[PDB]
Amino acid sequence: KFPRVKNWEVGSITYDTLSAQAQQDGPCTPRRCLGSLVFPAPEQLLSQARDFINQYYSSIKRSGSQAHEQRLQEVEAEVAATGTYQLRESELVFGAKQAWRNAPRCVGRIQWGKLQVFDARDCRSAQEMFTYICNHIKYATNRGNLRSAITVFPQRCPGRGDFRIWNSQLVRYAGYRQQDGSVRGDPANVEITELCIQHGWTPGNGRFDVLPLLLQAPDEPPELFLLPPELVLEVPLEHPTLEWFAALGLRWYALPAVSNMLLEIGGLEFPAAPFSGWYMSTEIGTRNLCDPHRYNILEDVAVCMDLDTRTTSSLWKDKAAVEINVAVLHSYQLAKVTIVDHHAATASFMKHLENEQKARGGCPADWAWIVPPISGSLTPVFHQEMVNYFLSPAFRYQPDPW
Amino acid sequence: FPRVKNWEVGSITYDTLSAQAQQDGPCTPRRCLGSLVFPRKLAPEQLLSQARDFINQYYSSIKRSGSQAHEQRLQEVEAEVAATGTYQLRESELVFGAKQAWRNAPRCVGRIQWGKLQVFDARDCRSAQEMFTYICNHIKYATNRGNLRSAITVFPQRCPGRGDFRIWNSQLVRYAGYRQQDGSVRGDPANVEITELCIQHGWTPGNGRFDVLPLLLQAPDEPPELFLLPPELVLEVPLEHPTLEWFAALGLRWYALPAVSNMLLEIGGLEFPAAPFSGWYMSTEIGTRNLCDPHRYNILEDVAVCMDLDTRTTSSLWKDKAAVEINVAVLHSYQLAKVTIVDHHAATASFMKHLENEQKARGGCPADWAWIVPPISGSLTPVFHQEMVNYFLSPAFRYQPDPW
Ligand code: HEM
Ligand code: HEM
Ligand SMILES: Cc1cc(N)nc(CCc2cc(F)cc(CC[C@@H]3C[C@H](F)CN3)c2)c1
Ligand SMILES: Cc1cc(N)nc(CCc2cc(F)cc(CC[C@@H]3C[C@H](F)CN3)c2)c1
Ligand SMILES: Cc1cc(N)nc(CCc2cc(F)cc(CC[C@@H]3C[C@H](F)CN3)c2)c1
Ligand SMILES: C[C@H](O)[C@H](O)[C@H]1CNc2nc(N)[nH]c(=O)c2N1
Ligand SMILES: [Cl-]
Ligand SMILES: [Cl-]
Ligand SMILES: [Cl-]
Ligand SMILES: [Gd]
Ligand SMILES: [Zn+2]
Ligand SMILES: [Zn+2]
Ligand SMILES: [Zn+2]
Repeated sequence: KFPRVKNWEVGSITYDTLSAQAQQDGPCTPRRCLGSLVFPAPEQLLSQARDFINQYYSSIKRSGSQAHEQRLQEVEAEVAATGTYQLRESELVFGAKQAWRNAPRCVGRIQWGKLQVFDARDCRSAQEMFTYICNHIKYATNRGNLRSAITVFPQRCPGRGDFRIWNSQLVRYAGYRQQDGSVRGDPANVEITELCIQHGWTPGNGRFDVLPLLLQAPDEPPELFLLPPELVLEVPLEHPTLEWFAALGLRWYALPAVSNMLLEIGGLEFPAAPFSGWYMSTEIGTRNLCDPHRYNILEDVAVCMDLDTRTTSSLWKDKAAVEINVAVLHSYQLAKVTIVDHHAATASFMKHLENEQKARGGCPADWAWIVPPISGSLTPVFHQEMVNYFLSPAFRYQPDPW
Repeated sequence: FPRVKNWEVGSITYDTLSAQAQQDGPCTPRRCLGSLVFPRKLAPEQLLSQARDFINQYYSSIKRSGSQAHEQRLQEVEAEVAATGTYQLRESELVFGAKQAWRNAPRCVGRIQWGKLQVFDARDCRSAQEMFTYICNHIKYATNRGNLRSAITVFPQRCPGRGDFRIWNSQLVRYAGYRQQDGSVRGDPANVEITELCIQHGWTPGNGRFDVLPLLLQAPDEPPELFLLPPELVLEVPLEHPTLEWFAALGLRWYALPAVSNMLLEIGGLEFPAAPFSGWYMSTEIGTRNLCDPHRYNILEDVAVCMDLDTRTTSSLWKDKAAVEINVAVLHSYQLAKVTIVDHHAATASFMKHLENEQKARGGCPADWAWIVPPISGSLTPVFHQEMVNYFLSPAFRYQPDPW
């Protein structure tokens, strides 16, 4: 009574036995599938803890031993005395890697074991927080040879407010409302841009203005910090055989670093745990630049390419989009900044799926997000059936602190 | 009532129709199985309950619920089943149920046309040679010398005891696939099995990679006999590219008429195991799926070689470039031959229009995001950023076991 899982390109079949351990409930019922939706005490804290502790001791091939019963005994003791408990550093590193490994919308998970974990649980203020973040950005960027990392700030605890990063990513471009009712810059960042303005930030008027950080220390208003310009590596976009493309003035940043997700580890919650990797070329080329509700350059490129934009049957959109993706890959390589194309990315995810079936008996995966947004069926994940479910440790969405 | 958002426009609706879904799918709160190709996995009291539901909405959709012939039609079905254990549909109900089953098909992107469907009633047929006639009429009326017209031919329903009408081919028009001396295929690998059956039931195999298969038609209880489609009834399109003159020399073609012939049509608790339907192609079905899938004709690297694309590295996006040109060639060829076809941008925008229509008429529309989104340029279409609810409504097309 585990689902059978077939790859239709190759004929392979597997059964997802891991989905039986799913430690939460999604939005789907037997009546109706909702897989496509973007947004799907002392005693329950104990069972999440116990399960996580059991997980940690399995991966160190020491389950059911002395140390295991001891650590299980310590935790309930501490939840009795304090209502919560503290992770050992090795548990935190393991918990943070498992969270990534468990993330169903991440096609990058072949890398989940190479994860640099920064322990900032001793963080005291918004100023210390900022220093940790610049240290993350510096390490992760590594002058173009990008490295995966995560910085863990102190956990939610009774008595104190949360540490929160208000920015959805550490590096984002401003989006300014215009006189045409429009947006100058990035329309997805209009709200945080208006929050930065009303917290003292003096805005620019360009299209690639890097936003300041809004950092919230517990029970403190958010404080504004400017990223030093030398810290944010950017890549100017040019096309290898379309020379007028460099005159569009387009840039993107090197480091994708998600900063508004909640990391959950054995019942403990970390509302601030930014993590960073490296880009897959379609996130920039296809989503960031071509989404109509983003930078929306697709017609401008196609017009410049002297394509026939009157009729859809000329496939001008598909043609413009492909060259924009080509320009992004060429540009990042010319600048020596790590980037993976959607063909290499999805081929390695398939290797991740086979590695995960042998170790855990399955792999949580959200097909609508794993398949790339152009050339879907040209990649090997298209023809692969996938099972989506929530394991813990996990990264979860959380409401905006404003 | 699930909230459903469109993330490119920001608009919000609620799907009230979903709650009126009955036959449960494969998902649970514990795990989503939306990506599976086969969800459902394949005392006449329950015939009456499906029959009365079907008659009720038949009478709702024409304002004539409460008083009138609506009362009287409910009694006739009652008596019909109490007498015979089954029942027969009025020709208007059969027409209505076929349009509903198309309208309810969650994977169909071309449902804006759901109201314009020619329904040939083939229920009074009792012969495989007769089936061949009906199929050949359908193909002629559907093809229409290239000006394609949606159509379905409804063969007799499954009756309790005694056999079943069935079409063994997956579609009415299929190319052969010939195994070799190394296990590779000449022609269409998707059809290596049914080609094997045609050979063992009589067919002399053919030349190469675009041989139209013979039909395999099964009258109830009798074995499937072969039938040979007359070549002038099978309109094909030789694929050329407008500016890549060598593309014609590749010798690729495709047929005009996509006609599915292995699905079961369910109306009012009745089942029609043979009910072949047809429409016209969306261009990516041919160029991207049939020609470019690795387990299909797999021509992608051949086209890239001739375009002198850097096949040494994936980062050149050579697969994306070749695929777009193959889709361009399909579109150009079909238009030159004046065979109805629709590109995936025109189709998905027609579907968004369908969704709004269906919002106002029924409070939503069942849609399968995985299949509605085209297989190239997905996020460039307006359906990509549209959240969608998948559920099962009746009437419906359903998968069924293969007759072997
Ligand atoms: C280093 C290479 C990485 C690559 C190539 C990568 C790629 C991606 C992509 C492409 C997506 C979805 C966006 C899309 O569909 O276009 C995604 C989602 C995600 N990734 Fe990865 N990622 C990487 C590193 C990481 C790391 C280091 C973590 C956590 C420690 C992580 C956690 C996540 C999460 C939680 C999501 C879902 C985000 C959401 O739902 O908003 N990823 N990743
Ligand atoms: C009129 C033009 C039509 C177009 C453009 C069209 C397009 C499509 C497409 C693109 C798919 C999914 C296959 C893919 O995306 O590669 C599909 C599936 C489907 N269509 Fe439509 N179709 C049309 C007519 C019809 C008609 C007339 C019927 C029935 C009366 C129908 C019933 C279905 C069904 C049942 C499926 C699901 C097939 C399956 O699950 O195997 N379609 N259609
Ligand atoms: C570490 C990392 C590396 C990488 N290379 N890529 C990513 C994913 C970035 C990404 C992609 C998306 F497609 C959408 C988002 C945010 C959308 C979600 C949806 C909810 F609204 C909250 N934020 C973020 C993360
Ligand atoms: C009338 C019509 C028009 C059109 N334009 N397109 C179609 C769909 C053709 C099609 C496309 C697919 F992508 C897959 C299938 C069959 C899939 C499942 C797998 C099972 F084996 C049985 N059917 C059929 C039908
Ligand atoms: C149906 C669907 C499928 C899919 N595969 N993908 C999407 C887009 C998901 C997405 C990606 C993003 F990158 C950003 C958003 C908007 C969410 C944030 C949260 C705040 F509200 C501001 N916008 C949504 C939608
Ligand atoms: C595994 C995956 O769900 C399956 O291959 C589906 C995905 N979406 C599809 N979409 C279309 N249009 N046609 C298909 O055959 C498929 N196959
Ligand atoms: Cl991004
Ligand atoms: Cl112009
Ligand atoms: Cl087909
Ligand atoms: Gd040039
Ligand atoms: Zn589901
Ligand atoms: Zn998008
Ligand atoms: Zn395919």
